[PDB]
Amino acid sequence: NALLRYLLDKD
Amino acid sequence: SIPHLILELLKCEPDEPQVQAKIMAYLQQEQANRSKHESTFGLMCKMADQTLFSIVEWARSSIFFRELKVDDQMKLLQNCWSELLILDHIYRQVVHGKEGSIFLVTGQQVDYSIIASQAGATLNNLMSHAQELVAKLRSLQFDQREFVCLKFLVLFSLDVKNLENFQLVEGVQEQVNAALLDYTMCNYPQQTEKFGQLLLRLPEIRAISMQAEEYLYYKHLNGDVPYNNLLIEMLHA
Ligand SMILES: C=C(c1ccccc1)[C@@]12CC[C@H](NS(N)(=O)=O)[C@@H]1CC(CCCCCC)=C2c1ccccc1
Repeated sequence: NALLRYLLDKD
Repeated sequence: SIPHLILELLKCEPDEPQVQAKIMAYLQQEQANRSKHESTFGLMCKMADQTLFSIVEWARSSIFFRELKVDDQMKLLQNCWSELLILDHIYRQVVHGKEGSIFLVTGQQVDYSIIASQAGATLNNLMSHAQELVAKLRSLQFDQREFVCLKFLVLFSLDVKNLENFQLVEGVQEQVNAALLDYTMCNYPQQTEKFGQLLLRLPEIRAISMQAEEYLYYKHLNGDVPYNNLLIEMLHA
């Protein structure tokens, strides 16, 4: 799940 | 009184008006940037999509959850995202719900007759079961403190396997449980059955959410979804 990991990592 | 733990949970709740207005602002630009040329079911997919974004941001900055590694955070959210959408929906009707209408995350009020004509047999059936939970939770005086507790009980689910730090999830599940048990005692001592009646809604919420997941995936396979958004991505995994 690329978008989920992004939402948890984005600054 | 209010257990300190429940106070810490409350301090992670976003300002509801801010997330509602933010989602409303988003959907207004979507249609505004559409032409006069070129559904309602689709308009809900995007509302539910943006609600997912806020749900992710809530958990991300929430106590305990923010101490999990990203791999663990994804496993928990992947398991419960639909439950939180339903629980969020249910609580909105308990608070703002009027008989015969649906309150959306943008604050809009929609009549049932309009929704029922378009949703279809399956979604209508799933929504009605949710309303039965609304009536029950309203008759129990479901309040905000109990709401955030259920949110964390759904989030820190013991059904999530292959966690690196399952002990944290287990502890949060237990301390939130004990705190809700103590909250309903002090603040609702006459309701000996309130605690139990709140926990019994979580499996019902789970069942509605899993069924909702399966149906929306069916509609995606069938080609009835705005594609590639976060909603679809959570259905994939
Ligand atoms: C899971 C949902 C969903 C996802 C994709 C498409 C449609 C709905 C929600 C979850 C809440 C969300 N609401 S909204 N529009 O404010 O984002 C959604 C709308 C709603 C009530 C009205 C639905 C009628 C559609 C024509 C849902 C729902 C579904 C089953 C049981 C209970 C509720």
